[PDB]
Amino acid sequence: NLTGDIVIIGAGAAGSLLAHYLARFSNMKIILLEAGHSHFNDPVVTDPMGFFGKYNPPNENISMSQNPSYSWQGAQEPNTGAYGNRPIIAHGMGFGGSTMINRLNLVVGGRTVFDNDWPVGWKYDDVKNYFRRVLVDINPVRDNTKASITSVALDALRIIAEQQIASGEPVDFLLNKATGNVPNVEKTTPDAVPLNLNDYEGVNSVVAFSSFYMGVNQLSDGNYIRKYAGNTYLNRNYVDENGRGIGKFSGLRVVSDAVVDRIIFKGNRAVGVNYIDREGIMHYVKVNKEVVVTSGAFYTPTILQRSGIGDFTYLSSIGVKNLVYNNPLVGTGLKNHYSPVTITRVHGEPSEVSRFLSNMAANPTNMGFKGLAELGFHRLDPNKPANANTVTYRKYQLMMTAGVGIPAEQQYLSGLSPSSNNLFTLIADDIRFAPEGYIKIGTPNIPRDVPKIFFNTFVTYTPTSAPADQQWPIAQKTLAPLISALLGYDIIYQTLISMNQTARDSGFQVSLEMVYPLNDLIYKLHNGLATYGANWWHYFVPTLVGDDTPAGREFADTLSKLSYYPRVGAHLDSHQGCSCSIGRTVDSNLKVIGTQNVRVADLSAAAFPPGGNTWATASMIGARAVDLILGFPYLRDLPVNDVPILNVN
Amino acid sequence: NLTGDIVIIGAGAAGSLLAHYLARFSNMKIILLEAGHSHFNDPVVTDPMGFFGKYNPPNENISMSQNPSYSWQGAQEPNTGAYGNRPIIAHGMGFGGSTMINRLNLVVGGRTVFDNDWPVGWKYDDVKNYFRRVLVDINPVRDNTKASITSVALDALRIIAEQQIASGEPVDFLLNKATGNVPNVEKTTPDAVPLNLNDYEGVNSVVAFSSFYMGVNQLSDGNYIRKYAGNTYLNRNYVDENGRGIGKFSGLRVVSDAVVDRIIFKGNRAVGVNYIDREGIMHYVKVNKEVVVTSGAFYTPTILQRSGIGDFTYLSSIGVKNLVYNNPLVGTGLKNHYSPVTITRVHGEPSEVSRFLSNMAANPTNMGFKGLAELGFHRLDPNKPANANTVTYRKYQLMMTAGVGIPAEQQYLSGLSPSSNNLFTLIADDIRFAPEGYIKIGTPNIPRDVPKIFFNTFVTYTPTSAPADQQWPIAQKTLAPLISALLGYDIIYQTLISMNQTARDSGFQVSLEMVYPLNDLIYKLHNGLATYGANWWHYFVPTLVGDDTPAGREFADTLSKLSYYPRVGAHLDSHQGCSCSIGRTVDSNLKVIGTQNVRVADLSAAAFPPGGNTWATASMIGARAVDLILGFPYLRDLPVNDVPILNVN
Ligand SMILES: Cc1cc2nc3c(=O)[nH]c(=O)nc-3n(C[C@H](O)[C@H](O)[C@H](O)COP(=O)(O)OP(=O)(O)OC[C@H]3O[C@@H](n4cnc5c(N)ncnc54)[C@H](O)[C@@H]3O)c2cc1C
Ligand SMILES: Cc1cc2nc3c(=O)[nH]c(=O)nc-3n(C[C@H](O)[C@H](O)[C@H](O)COP(=O)(O)OP(=O)(O)OC[C@H]3O[C@@H](n4cnc5c(N)ncnc54)[C@H](O)[C@@H]3O)c2cc1C
Repeated sequence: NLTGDIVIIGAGAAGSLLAHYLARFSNMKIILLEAGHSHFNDPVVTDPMGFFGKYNPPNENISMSQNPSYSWQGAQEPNTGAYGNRPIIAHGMGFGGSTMINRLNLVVGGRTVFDNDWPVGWKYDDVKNYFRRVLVDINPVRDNTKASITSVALDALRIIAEQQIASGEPVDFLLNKATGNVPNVEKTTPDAVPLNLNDYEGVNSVVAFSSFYMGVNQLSDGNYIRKYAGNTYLNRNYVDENGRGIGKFSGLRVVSDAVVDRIIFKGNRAVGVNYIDREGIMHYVKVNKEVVVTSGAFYTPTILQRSGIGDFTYLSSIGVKNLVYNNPLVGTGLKNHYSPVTITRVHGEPSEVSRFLSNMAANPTNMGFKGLAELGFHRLDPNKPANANTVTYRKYQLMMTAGVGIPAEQQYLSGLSPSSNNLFTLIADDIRFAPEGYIKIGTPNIPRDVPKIFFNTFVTYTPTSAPADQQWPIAQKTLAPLISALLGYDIIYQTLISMNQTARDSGFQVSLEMVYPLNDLIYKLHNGLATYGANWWHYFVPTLVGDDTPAGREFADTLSKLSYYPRVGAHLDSHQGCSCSIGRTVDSNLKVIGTQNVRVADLSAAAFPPGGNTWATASMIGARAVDLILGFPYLRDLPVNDVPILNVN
Repeated sequence: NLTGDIVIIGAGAAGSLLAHYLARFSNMKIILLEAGHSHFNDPVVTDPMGFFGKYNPPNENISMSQNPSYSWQGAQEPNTGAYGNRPIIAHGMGFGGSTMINRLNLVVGGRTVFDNDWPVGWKYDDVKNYFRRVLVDINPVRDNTKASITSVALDALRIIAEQQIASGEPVDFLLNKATGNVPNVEKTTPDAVPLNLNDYEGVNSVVAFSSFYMGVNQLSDGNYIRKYAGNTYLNRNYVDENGRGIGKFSGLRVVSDAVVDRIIFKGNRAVGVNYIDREGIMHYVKVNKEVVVTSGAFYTPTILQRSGIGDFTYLSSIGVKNLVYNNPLVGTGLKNHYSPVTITRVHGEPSEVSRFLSNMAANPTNMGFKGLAELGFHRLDPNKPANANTVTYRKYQLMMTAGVGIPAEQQYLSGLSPSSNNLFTLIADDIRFAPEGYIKIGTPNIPRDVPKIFFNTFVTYTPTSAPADQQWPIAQKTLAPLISALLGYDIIYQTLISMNQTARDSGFQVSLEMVYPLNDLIYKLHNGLATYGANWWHYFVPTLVGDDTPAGREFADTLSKLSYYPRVGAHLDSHQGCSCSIGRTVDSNLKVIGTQNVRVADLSAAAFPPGGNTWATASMIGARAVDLILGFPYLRDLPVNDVPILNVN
């Protein structure tokens, strides 16, 4: 009954941008289908502080990610490395996709990752313009206030950096070789210029700064608003209430509350897509040129497999009727970030600790983030790439906030309840997280919130009856995440050690000591690390070492005991991706291998996790897909000053 | 073009029975729709020992409940009682429903529950016939191997019952009134008679027995077979591979791999239903006489709300197009069971402890359930109904099993590894669980695996500035499950203290005590119970009854500390139901209020959870529905010697 030319699945962080820009530069028809609906008039989502649970009913106070009305519930299979727990990860619904419910933080990832870990045609010098376009389209803002603790932390970081430069090691977490001998630490003078970590050139990869960039804008009244993909590209100024373009965009139509399940085929060419609406009737729309799937990391492999592309044996076993192309790589090698936490309690008298722990209240500009730096590889990490000693890589993202963020079980077990106001927290996020998994469809009837998702993070090692030299590489490969977590803990401990003297000489009379990981254990870890050198990680398996002295046995016991904290005392960030990576499921032209006219243009199609948060990356992939579909580098050569017009209502 | 007279939705524990006895006793064609498909030949479901995970790939070692191809994933919203945890409860898929993945334990429930907590027409003397029919049709078997510890436990229970009956207290857990002054404990003599707890007359309410009843059958080879509703009522004898009736059953037709979405109407009369098949197509089938929904506890209210019956405000807010009946009760009051776990350590010479703990290996006839008893209310329970001194109520279901059943986190924390061979578990089940919740849908597009499910278990009390005289009833109402759990812990403690003497007298020179609940803490709990009597539970709020007495401080501290284990060390049993009970949504005819020919025939329609495992109740309700639909008590007049024949292949 209907017809069309281009249909896009998922008005997310890339789908909305792609639809808007296809409508901008073309006369053909573009259709956008989205599972959810617009939420332009909700204080929970429109207000940035609504993410924190401000407009929630007293009997249903749950976050936006935990509402089935807002996001898909992606429960996973038990994690054998995490005591069998089943964390749930969510993808948002409606216009704007998952950007509706995020923390609104914006980063780029750096220049090294896009040059040494991506295929040709996707180096930094080809996507810097797209990064700039997206960043100036969102137009973030920085923090308003300036806490005293941030200056002390930056000074301590500068002291650590100068000590490391004086030592002269081949590679350290606080060394940047693109700037020379001078450390990349912002100065404490009131007139110090900000160290922008999303600079166009890419000089900063290991930089100590003081504020992130959030997609928040201030209105004329004086209250802040949340800016995301939906309220940037899909406002009433472009698409009306009916769901059709107005004036210049007359060729664009968007249907909301539409979920697709299957793609009609002709052997290699998609002939139509069917969707399910609120009343439950499936309609048929013709496809003339191409289709793009932008349903996210978890639901692009699912629609691909249910369409008839994937491992033939599995699809035939589960009863998939139509089979088109055979590929055992679909939905494989899923990557995600992971961030442990730590708590530090200050001592002294109430006046000084009150005047020192102030001005970190959450406001819509900092989102509770103070931020310290984005460090590199630790010197004693066994697993570094070849270019580690020559080119710096982003390994850790350091964050600090106020209060305590921990699940209540560990709060009760440790006894550090949030009643006390004399303690803060730090998060050493890991952007080089090693373990990967895969996604498989369960039943070929309807889209479902839970496919088969396997993700084993902190897996231990069992020795075999083999020579030790043949086992050590396998232990090195397997035991990477534990080493990374321990190195992050040691980094934070060194930061605290420097911060003690920095705060003592900065005019404050306080003493800072680690509390949550039982700082005596951290001290034992530091002593063992210093005494044992680079072979410290050999004591993960005491039997292979064979040492029986009390020092070695207690070091082994402490190392085993410290492995308990990252498994439960941490959080799993929702930065999943790389399920249809380039070179395995798709080529560098964003085309699936063996298909003719389908594309994937979301974070799933990425070939590697960026060195940080993953929003601008998805937006860039969408824009580059626009250029590849058109063939002309329109978005690369567009003037910077031309941006879409905001329209609140 | 496909049509039928009566359409049944959901081939669960009751739909299969209803369809079978509809085809047997009538000529009208019956159509059954099920989401899954037959698993007759799968060794994982057919072999009773396959429930424990014997036929799974080494790289996908997950149980049948956690596998999306076998069961739906019922992730619930976080509960403030369990530190915001989100346990997942699974409903089975395919022929037989959840009976495919259960432990097959069969318990009737008792007499008093069906007579005091159920309406007229659903009393015990009206459902005994159907309970007997179900038990005869399944034909369970008893245990094979006899354990020496079972006799010791039975003698200890007999001694405790003798003490309780000599004390002459008005009510206690080990007192029964259908027997008199003689304890209802099975004899320990070698020629003892089995003490059946599912007797026809229902005189058995508090019984100390030695073996449960499991739905397994021995074959000629010598191996057992899981006997559930699927192979019993829908085997190859009556329905072939193509799902058409054989002989008299020619009217019946069963379509596998069918997911129903909504029920169309004409103002007060349903006309047809639609389902999404394997090829993702919509099929419309005409309805002539009746439609019955038995989709389960979690998915009956969801389908009812998505159909057009339920709260108008919430459905209209979500976006449901059609509204029929304004019932604010659809999906209200969800009841489910609970089960804390304890661990006991046996001290002594290694040969003694090896000889004592023999013959507790799991078999396809006992499933590790040695079985102890079903107990009543504790004498110190603040909450007891009116008929406490008139009739006996069963509150607990005590069971014993070898090994340690606890999530691995607490195993690591306490150091009670399963590798040790001197520990066993005592489980104090709770069949009278107080708290309840509700079910709400999230998006009116497709039947989703995860709806909005709220269930808060262990909620604390908030003191208010007022005299405690008008505050105590509210605190008593709110603090019921904690009291029940602590009373069960005390029951297990005194059962163990009698176990010690009985084992010493029985020629076993072994000392034994509990470890996991921190035996000193439970000893302090028992001392405080004895000291304070009925005022023991007033110390959950130390502010309201503060005394500054060192004994008072110790009691308050040990009561606060003991509340952690029920929160962490327990498993939510999947006995959920009663969310669409009789008197709220349906009448005595099990007909939906405000409709004409809509009926519910599952466990969700139960007015109260039975005192035990809930497999038989669903089939009982299905048989009642058959009798109500037909109009003649055929199943009440069917001779016992008529049983359907099972077909292994
Ligand atoms: C709690 C949370 C916090 C985050 N914080 C940050 C942060 O601070 N910084 C950062 O950079 N990133 C952050 N992210 C990540 C960011 O929100 C997303 O990763 C980003 O939107 C990536 O783009 P996407 O296309 O994957 O988005 P998606 O939302 O995954 O886009 C796909 C969308 O398409 C729709 N869709 C899916 N399947 C179907 C279907 N079958 N039919 C129809 N429509 C469908 C849905 O609306 C879905 O959301 C956060 C994410 C979460 C969940
Ligand atoms: C792990 C586990 C252990 C258990 N152990 C015991 C035990 O020892 N003793 C005991 O008495 N009970 C036990 N139970 C409970 C017992 O298995 C069930 O509660 C009982 O069979 C209830 O049956 P039901 O048909 O009402 O529910 P279900 O079995 O959940 O019935 C639902 C049926 O309808 C189908 N269906 C659902 N939604 C749709 C839809 N939209 N369209 C079409 N079809 C649909 C499903 O595929 C399924 O066949 C256990 C349950 C679990 C999960």
